[PDB]
Amino acid sequence: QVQLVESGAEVKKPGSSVKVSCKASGGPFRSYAISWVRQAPGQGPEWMGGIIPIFGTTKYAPKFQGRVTITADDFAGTVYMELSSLRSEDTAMYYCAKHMGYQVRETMDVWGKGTTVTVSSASTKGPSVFPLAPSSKSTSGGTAALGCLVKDYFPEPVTVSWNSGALTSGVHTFPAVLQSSGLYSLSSVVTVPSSSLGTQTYICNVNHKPSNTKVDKRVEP
Amino acid sequence: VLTQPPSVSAAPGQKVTISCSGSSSNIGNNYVSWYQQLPGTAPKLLIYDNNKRPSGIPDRFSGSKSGTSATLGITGLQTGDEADYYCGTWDSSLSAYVVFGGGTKLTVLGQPKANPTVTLFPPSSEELQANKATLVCLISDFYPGAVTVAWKADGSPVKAGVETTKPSKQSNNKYAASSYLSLTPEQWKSHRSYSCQVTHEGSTVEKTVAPTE
Repeated sequence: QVQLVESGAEVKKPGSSVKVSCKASGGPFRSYAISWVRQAPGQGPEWMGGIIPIFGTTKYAPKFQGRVTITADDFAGTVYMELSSLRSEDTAMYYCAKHMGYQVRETMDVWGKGTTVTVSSASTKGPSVFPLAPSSKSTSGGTAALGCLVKDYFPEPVTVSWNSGALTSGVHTFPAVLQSSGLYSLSSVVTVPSSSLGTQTYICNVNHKPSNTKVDKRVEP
Repeated sequence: VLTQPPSVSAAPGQKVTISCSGSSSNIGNNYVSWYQQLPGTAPKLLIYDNNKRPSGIPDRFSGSKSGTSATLGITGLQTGDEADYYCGTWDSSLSAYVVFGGGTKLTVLGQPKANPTVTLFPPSSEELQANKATLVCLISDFYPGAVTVAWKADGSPVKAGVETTKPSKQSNNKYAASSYLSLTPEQWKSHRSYSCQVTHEGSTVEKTVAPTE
């Protein structure tokens, strides 16, 4: 009957600070310790620090000592984690987790879904959308593949649907690629019958909320 | 600095064990937990206090600690058990912190080999008109999830300008991958044809495009 919910994703430039929050239902004033644990992509988890209830004392991992700060506002049942002088290596998934008791020496029994902070030197840019047209090179067996190239955007994520939501069965949106420019690019493909191709009209609906751009693009042979 | 084997595999219905080794300042003198992490979820507590199991965890999960190490055990393993597994404890030295293992990835044997299907698109005309050129090679529905990708200019390879993704499990439990070749419009129109060549399980699939003929 106790749930954890952290704040939304963050995107930061190197050298800046970031302050993530974690909100607890049940509670709300705590009688359990709360910790922060990060996980770099393709890595084992890494404890950062935690905060004891009532007494407010804090313990920090040796690695983060002096540039991480953990605090709690008891009247709102919310704990904060603040990491300063960000580098690219700080890019990770950030979990809050509560302890089955009041000590950080104890099992972490409940975890939040997680939140990502991304550290990059890039600025926020909307994408360009280009059609990936069916053609004779993609037509076999009475099927045809067609799609959309969402090029050079920052940061993640982007939303691609088809015909404003109608087409779903037979739609694959590939995971993005990260170029050396520090910009993202992805592709979205819908598999459909050869016959419909000319008669049928297909439109992709790209949405990049971070730069407030919605692009709608028709894909035709 | 907790050491686990990087991966472990067994068939459905059988038993596995995952070990975790450390020193006396951590595993030796403290209690070990095990956490399970399915792709894209919060880590869930499987086992605590070395061998105790929280209410709501199937009894085919078992834990044990002997001296300086601990082992997790799963019996009658079902395909839904495929995840990364982490051990965790408290280090009691002057360091004074919570320490984790490297993780082990448990995979379950048997899904049929699925040969990959490959779609290759050439640069769109509006992108060429924007003074850029991107060849896109999409690979889907292969298993197991490891392919290599090679590009060809006419008949000879090109290594420059290539970006490929890590393969990733789709929703239908097969794998997908994208590869992008970035060129100038001058280079694109400069060749007879370009080829994307996908190699999966000692078999080759190759698709071709040409500057609108």
